[PDB]
Amino acid sequence: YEQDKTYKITVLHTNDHHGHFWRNEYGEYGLAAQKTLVDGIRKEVAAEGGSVLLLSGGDINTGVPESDLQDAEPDFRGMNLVGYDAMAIGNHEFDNPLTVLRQQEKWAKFPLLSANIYQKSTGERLFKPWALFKRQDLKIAVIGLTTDDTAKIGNPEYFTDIEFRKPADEAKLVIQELQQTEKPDIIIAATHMGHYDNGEHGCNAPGDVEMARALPAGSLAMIVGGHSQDPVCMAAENKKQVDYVPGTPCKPDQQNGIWIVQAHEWGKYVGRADFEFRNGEMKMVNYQLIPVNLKKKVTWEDGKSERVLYTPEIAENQQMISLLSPFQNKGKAQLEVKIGETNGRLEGDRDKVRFVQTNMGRLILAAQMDRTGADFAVMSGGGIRDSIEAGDISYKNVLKVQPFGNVVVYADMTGKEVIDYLTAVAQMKPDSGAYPQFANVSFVAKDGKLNDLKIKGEPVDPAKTYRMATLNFNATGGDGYPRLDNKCGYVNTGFIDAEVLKAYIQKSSPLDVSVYEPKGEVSWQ
Ligand code: NI
Repeated sequence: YEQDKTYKITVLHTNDHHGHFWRNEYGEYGLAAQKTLVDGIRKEVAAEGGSVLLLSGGDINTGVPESDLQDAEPDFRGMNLVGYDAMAIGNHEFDNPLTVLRQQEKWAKFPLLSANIYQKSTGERLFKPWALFKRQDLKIAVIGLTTDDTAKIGNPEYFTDIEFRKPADEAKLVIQELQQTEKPDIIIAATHMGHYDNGEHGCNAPGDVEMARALPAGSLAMIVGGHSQDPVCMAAENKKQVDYVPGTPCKPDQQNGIWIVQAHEWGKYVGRADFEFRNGEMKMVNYQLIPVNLKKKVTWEDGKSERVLYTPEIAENQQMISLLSPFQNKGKAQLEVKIGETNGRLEGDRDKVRFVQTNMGRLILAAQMDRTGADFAVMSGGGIRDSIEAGDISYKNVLKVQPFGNVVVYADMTGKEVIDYLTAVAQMKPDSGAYPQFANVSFVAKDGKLNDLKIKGEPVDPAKTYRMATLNFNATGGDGYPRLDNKCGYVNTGFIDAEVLKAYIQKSSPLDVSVYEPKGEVSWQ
């Protein structure tokens, strides 16, 4: 570069897009409004003498039926039209086989990066570790890293020949290789690892904060993150704002001289970090998280309910809407295709599910345990929102039963944590949404205490390990359920309730409802 010259560099970022190429049902986000916003930024940045780099923290895949059924094709193409420069590979990039991910890499006109994922049989990288960019006459390297929780938490049959090495250790190596060979002026990491306040990752793999603290000071200008699905806007040193409000000031984290940023999920925001580079040094001069037509739900004095924009409305780019519409249309048609059949009614009438054990509870929970490899499972009966009629089943029928996009989760727990949890959960009452549906659970409750507690037909052993499935809602205290998210053994899978029930029905069909029919395994009084 030229000594004593100030370069202007604007870094844009998103992450955890999870199939949200289309806006949602209240008119928020979507890539069309993203495109309008980012196109306008590029012109402004250029008018002021600067350059743009646009990066993703990954997890493009998995979260919306119309995207998932088309292997995220609309998403990746849309990202081309927005103009992404690079992306980190996310754990949900491994939800589908490598055949599909390699096809995504060819759909994408930008690299999908990860330095830390190796083939076990050869010791070679499966992906490109970094990409180099020219902006002005600066050389900018972007390294990609992926959480090493991927393979403890994803389909084991996919990871026979795939190893996830510690990312922080990989970053130290790549930074040293880069600094000894290509010699970039600036290095940024796009990662998929997560932001934990003060590096308190608990039982998750270490994330961005721990990494930045482990690296040499200032060796990265910044980390563009993901996976935890947070707006990184600090309330105070080492503490994110809880309930960040769109359109407000957002101070990103800085740890050991390294900025750490994240833009939540689902294209809700485009993050914008403006930097000035002079004589080797990067200075952050402005940061903002820019809402993409995010709205707040309000009920005013008169019971008129609306969603109100936090910031001025961004118009949908028409060229992105032409690109995306045929996928949206094909996805909506794919929802009506038969995915299974049942030989009797699956019962999800509001009363039945809030009062007694139904065959819909058993079907949903089998689906959740099949997905997480769990031993047993519970949810709120008021999570079940409809029945499926005896006969053919479409994804659309399943979306009626599970329409609100909750996330399936699991927890590993001692037989004794099992006993303490099911105990307080069996205190929940009928005529109420909190009423527990259970699977692979048998007991007789009397006096708020459990007698003949059986997971899958065997008594519980207090020093045994058991895997429970449930929903994110129940796991974070919802329905006054005992919190599981601050426990060791907890894992948020990112898989959506309707997708999990649909997949389970597709592979189990045709269904024989008698295997799902409750035979009095749980009872009270
Ligand atoms: Ni993730």
